[PDB]
Amino acid sequence: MKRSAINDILGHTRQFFSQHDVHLPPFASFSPAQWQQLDTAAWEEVFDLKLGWDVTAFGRNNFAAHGLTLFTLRNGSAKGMPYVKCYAEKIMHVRDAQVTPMHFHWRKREDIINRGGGNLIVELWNADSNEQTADSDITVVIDGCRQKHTAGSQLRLSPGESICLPPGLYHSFWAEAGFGDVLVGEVSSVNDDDHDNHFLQPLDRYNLIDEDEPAQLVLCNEYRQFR
Amino acid sequence: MKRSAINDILGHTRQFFSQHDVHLPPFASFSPAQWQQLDTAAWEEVFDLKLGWDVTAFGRNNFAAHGLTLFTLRNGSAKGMPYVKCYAEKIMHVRDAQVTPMHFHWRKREDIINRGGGNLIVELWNADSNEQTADSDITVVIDGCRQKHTAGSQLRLSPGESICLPPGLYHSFWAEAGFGDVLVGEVSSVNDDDHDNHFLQPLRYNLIDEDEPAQLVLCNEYRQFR
Ligand SMILES: OC[C@H]1O[C@](O)(CO)[C@@H](O)[C@@H]1O
Ligand SMILES: OC[C@H]1O[C@](O)(CO)[C@@H](O)[C@@H]1O
Ligand SMILES: [Mn+2]
Ligand SMILES: [Mn+2]
Repeated sequence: MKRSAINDILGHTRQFFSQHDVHLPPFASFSPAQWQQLDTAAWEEVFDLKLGWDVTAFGRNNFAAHGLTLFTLRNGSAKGMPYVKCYAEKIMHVRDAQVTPMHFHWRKREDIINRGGGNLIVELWNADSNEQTADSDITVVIDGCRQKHTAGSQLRLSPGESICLPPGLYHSFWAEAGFGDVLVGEVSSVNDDDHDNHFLQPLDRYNLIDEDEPAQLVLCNEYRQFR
Repeated sequence: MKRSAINDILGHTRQFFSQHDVHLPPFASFSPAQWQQLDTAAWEEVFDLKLGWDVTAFGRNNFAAHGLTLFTLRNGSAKGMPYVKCYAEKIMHVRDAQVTPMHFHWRKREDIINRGGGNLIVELWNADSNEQTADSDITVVIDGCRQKHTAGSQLRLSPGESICLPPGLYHSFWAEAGFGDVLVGEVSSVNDDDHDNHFLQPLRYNLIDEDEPAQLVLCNEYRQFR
């Protein structure tokens, strides 16, 4: 991905968030220059837990088809130390027909929430012992309602609705094509994108960046030179 | 507390949520009749974990001065079983200058989030050995920024901002007078209002006068529906 495309994607996403009356903490708008002037001792949690912006094309080269834009609002340490918080929250922008590829988490339990806009389609499979998709029925809770469904069921979450995905449950999601971008909330146990994502297909969760123009914002995986 | 006032409060809060592009799950709008027709086996989690509406005057007689309106969206079991989820989420309506009294939690750690509207003022004190307010400095993290402040500090959360409150940290909050109602988010570890709230001034309870039919069911009155 080009830095220019990342600037453009983030600019559009901030607008989409504003459109839905979503408000972000001040650090969401810090320029790289502003990050450079911070007291690094006070901001360790941001750097350590990778709070902030995340843009990915999932190791492929068509963001519009396979991609996700996220902001990590809060989090705890993967092991529990030194940040004891057991919970994390993200706010995300899923563009019309944009797909997050099939994956499960080893540890993280997450509630994926349609906070507004279009319709979020979520496809679910149990994992078998080979870590492939199994043919067994899935059992999930959608807003406190427990239900069983066929392997590979595609479930529609309308605005307001949420599904709890336990660890080991394979999920893929997209904004239903033509029904508009979706504002997705995720409230979960601690998030660890370095180690806690198992994609059905082998793929890189972060992208390398073609620095073709100056960065307007800093991504959550690139703080290292600001700490 | 009159059901008519509860009906009204909830009606206004639903509009406020809607004006802030907040969308609630289907069960947020179930009438008592609809609750009566649910498959009780499929909905146990709602009942057991007290998901849904909560309206409180904190056992006092002036909702406008001391009160809160909440909707518990998700939760887990106080003791980790049988609902293993470690996290909870509420969305709340804090009316202009309406106060939530000083309290701490034994167990719950919570991020209090200004999701929109006016400004939220949060007052903070460490709890003493005797569960009184201590004079020690407080150490808090506001959106990943760690800072130390004096006992009893009043901190302003503008829309977008959030503060993490560890267990045992006394807190009280209100919408800054004149800046308007605040939409408050709460993302936390498991919520248990039955056992996990210690108010500085102990709470003393209201019952509901059913002067009109209830439009909605509160999270503390599921008893009849399971
Ligand atoms: O790529 C894995 C990504 O998918 C999510 O779990 C959403 O299901 C994100 O929180 C995570 O960063
Ligand atoms: O009743 C005590 C109330 O105070 C809060 O913790 C807000 O800080 C609510 O989550 C809880 O219901
Ligand atoms: Mn996931
Ligand atoms: Mn509290």
